[PDB]
Amino acid sequence: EDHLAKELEDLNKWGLNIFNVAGYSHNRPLTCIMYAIFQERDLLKTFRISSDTFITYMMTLEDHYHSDVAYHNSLHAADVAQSTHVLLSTPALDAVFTDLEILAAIFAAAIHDVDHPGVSNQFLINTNSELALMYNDESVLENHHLAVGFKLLQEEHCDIFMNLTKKQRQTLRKMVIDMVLATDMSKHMSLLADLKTMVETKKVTSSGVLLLDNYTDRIQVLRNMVHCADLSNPTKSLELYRQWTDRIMEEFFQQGDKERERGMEISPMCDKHTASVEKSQVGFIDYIVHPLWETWADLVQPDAQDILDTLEDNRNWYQSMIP
Ligand SMILES: CCCc1nc(C)c2c(=O)nc(-c3cc(S(=O)(=O)N4CCN(CC)CC4)ccc3OCC)[nH]n12
Ligand SMILES: [Mg+2]
Ligand SMILES: [Zn+2]
Repeated sequence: EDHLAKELEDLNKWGLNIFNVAGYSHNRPLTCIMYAIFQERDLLKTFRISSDTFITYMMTLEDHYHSDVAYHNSLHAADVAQSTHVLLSTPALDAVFTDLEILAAIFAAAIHDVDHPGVSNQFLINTNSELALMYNDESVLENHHLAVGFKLLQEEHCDIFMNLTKKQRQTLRKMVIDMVLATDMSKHMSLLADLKTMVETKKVTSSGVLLLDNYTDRIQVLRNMVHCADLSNPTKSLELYRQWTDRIMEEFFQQGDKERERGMEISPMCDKHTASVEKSQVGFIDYIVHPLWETWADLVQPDAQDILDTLEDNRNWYQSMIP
């Protein structure tokens, strides 16, 4: 409708309000936003992806995100997808990626939490759940999001990559597995370290653009691009960030309550009777989100400064909410 088109004017912008597109699209923010991104970037025409097939697939994907999970639902997938879309347009990475690398990064963004049960890897491992027995305790959820994501391409009327060559499906697949497995938080300190090495030897050509020799370097930036996108919540406007914070904290406290009914040890932050939301956001930003984004800002100097300033204002806001 009208309100939806006005809200979509900010598609290429960090300030887009995905909460508002969710309301104007009959709660189909992922289908909605992915259709917009794919059209704007001409991915449908480029890869001969039928509009019909694409909607069918995105709708089914969207239905695999549980709407009863407070944070990890299709709204979150849509926010990560749209943030990734904005990140691929950083001036510093202009014309560096192939359309296939762009296709892969946004496709990964969309599936990266599909069928999330609302609990963490450590909870699934500690409760001997079926998926942890299946995946041998390694990146249990991430491996599953990928399995579910790719399993839905196995029906002609849903195969969005049908018209790619065999070579492009093989490459796109490698890239997506690699990007989604990189959203596993237990790999954060390893990724951030390799990204700080990427920055130290970073090269920028005469045109103000980064030089990525070959595939190893390009996929490194892409793994990090989607990792930051997945942790982009405290870098948005204080109004969006407070809503995201209330969601994630609802999920975490829900997990602590499950942990409590079983007699398991409750992690100091999922413990609703004690945990200070405010203090845990400030520790989240200081020890994890700011180091990641400060490093991303260095790689893309100066395109991510506005994002760093917002981060430091949101942290400062949250810090002022504790006596
Ligand atoms: C206090 C909530 C902090 C918070 N706010 C936001 C917006 C987010 C967010 O997007 N993602 C993360 C987030 C943070 C961690 S963690 O490293 O901080 N950590 C969680 C707590 N446990 C058990 C005690 C140890 C590991 C793990 C997973 C997370 O979700 C990302 C998929 N946390 N987060
Ligand atoms: Mg995840
Ligand atoms: Zn996520």
